[PDB]
Amino acid sequence: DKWEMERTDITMKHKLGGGQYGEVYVGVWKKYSLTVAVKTLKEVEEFLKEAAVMKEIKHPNLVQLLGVCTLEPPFYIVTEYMPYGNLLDYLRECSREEVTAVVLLYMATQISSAMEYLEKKNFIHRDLAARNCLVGENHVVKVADFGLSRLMTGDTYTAHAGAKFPIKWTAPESLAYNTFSIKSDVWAFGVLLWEIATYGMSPYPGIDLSQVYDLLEKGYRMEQPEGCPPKVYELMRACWKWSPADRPSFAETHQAFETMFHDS
Ligand SMILES: Cc1nc(Nc2ncc(C(=O)Nc3c(C)cccc3Cl)s2)cc(N2CCN(CCO)CC2)n1
Ligand SMILES: [Zn+2]
Repeated sequence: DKWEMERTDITMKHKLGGGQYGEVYVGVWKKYSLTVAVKTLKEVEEFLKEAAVMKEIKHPNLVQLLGVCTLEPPFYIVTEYMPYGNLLDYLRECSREEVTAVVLLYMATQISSAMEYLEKKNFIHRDLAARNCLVGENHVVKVADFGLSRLMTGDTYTAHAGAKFPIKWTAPESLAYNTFSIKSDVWAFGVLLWEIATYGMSPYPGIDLSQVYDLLEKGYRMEQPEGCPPKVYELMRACWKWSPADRPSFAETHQAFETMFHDS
């Protein structure tokens, strides 16, 4: 676009995460001594859809695009580099004396502020999870993995038939009828919050995948994690209302966390 770069501006240092689809590297942009992350693929417009969505989004809590290389293979997307990796591994491995309750709360305020931004732009993410969040210094958390993100035309996006999703993060109307909406991102946010409050447990632990929809339909929701405040649990419960209209908006979610945050 106007976001092209010459391949030779960047030195690929080491690999961070390979794919069945494609791989991820850390590199240096010589011309500024800046560390960047570089995503790539081989044997286009899918990989590119992610590029196109990140062009349009500019919020301090969404991993920022720095450029692209998309006239010749290998094709590159380049972004700022998050030094402490994905949020899930960060939670599982941190010092709990260093990440307190108040840090966990801060992390959630950041995420709700990125989604507040994206809801107003009418983008859906479609893969909210703690594995798809990235961490930086000072406990900056940034939302990432935008490869299923889409600008919606109205209020619902329907994915193709035959399309399979991570069950424990996906809203029931999405599992039943394949319908995504901002409200289905709300649900996954809920599930993300519980991953945070538990320092990185797996959702529905010890429940067969095959039973989740049904359990849900008959009323079951995950329980309050140990140490999690009532109001944060009630918020996380509102995210899981069976009816998408009944769930909160990301404005409201953001409002509730900023408020809790300032009151500590
Ligand atoms: C897998 C991984 N990513 C890291 N940082 C990233 N920054 C930006 C990344 C990225 O994916 N951006 C991006 C997005 C969001 C969309 C399209 C295209 C692109 Cl390019 S990935 C750090 C890291 N860690 C290795 C383990 N170490 C543990 C010690 O704490 C520390 C570092 N591992
Ligand atoms: Zn707000």
